[PDB]
Amino acid sequence: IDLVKKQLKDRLDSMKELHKTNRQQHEKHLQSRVDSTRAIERLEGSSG
Amino acid sequence: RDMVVNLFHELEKMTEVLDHEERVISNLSKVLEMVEECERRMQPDCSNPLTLDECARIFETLQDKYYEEYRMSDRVDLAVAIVYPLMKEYFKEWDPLKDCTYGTEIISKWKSLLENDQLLSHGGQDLSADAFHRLIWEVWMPFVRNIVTQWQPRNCDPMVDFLDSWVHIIPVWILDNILDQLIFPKLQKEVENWNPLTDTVPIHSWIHPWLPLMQARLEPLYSPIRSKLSSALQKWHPSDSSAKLI
Repeated sequence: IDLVKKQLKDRLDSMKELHKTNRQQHEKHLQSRVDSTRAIERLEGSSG
Repeated sequence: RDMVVNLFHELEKMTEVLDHEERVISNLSKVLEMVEECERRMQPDCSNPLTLDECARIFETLQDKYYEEYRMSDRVDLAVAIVYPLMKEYFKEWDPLKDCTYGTEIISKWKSLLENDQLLSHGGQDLSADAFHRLIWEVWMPFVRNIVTQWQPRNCDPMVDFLDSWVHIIPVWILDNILDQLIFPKLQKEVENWNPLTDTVPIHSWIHPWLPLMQARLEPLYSPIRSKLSSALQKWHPSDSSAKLI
């Protein structure tokens, strides 16, 4: 039973690590938009 | 803006993949719990032994939702460890000549749960990499071997009903071995014991039910039958219509 049970333990934690990575990339991509959003508002205000 | 637009849709893409991965994390946590529950219950140390009806439910749940786990792992080995001891106990008291239908539904249920999708049509001798072919060979076949030695072909009906009810369920490779090596020498042997002039039970009543399953394979046996009937016809007279009926 332990042969399949081994793979199931490792895969579950690995998916969490993949989930964690996607979670961190979500935070970094959010930050990138914020600095760009500021430039949009600054350009828009100056355009008027 | 296009940078913000591309990142936003990409951010939604990360949420559609965060939500999906999290679901499998909750799902696989149950998968690990189910296998650990099974491993615990299969021990003598547990006073809640895993019933075979519950083991099917576990395998049904693992196949339907959790499917990817079977495709990657050793679905054969999981069956060999879990399903094979329990199936041995379930057939331990089974007498196929008295109850031909016992276990037919269950193994057909297990057929959907254990036989690999490429292999249900072939039914070949995959003792290496199929969970069902080695199931029937190791668990179901030992009981059949014993009974065939005890079986009397004059009472073919419980054995015909047994093989016909299981023909759609068992691997094709197992069927050919039974018919050629086990059934065929005994059918000859019973004809060797049967005597047309003294036996009250007509030979067609117990050879003809084998016509669907065996067809061409019965051809060598007809010569002994013809030869004994030839001996029976020696004292027969054309007024006796019973020979025509037989």
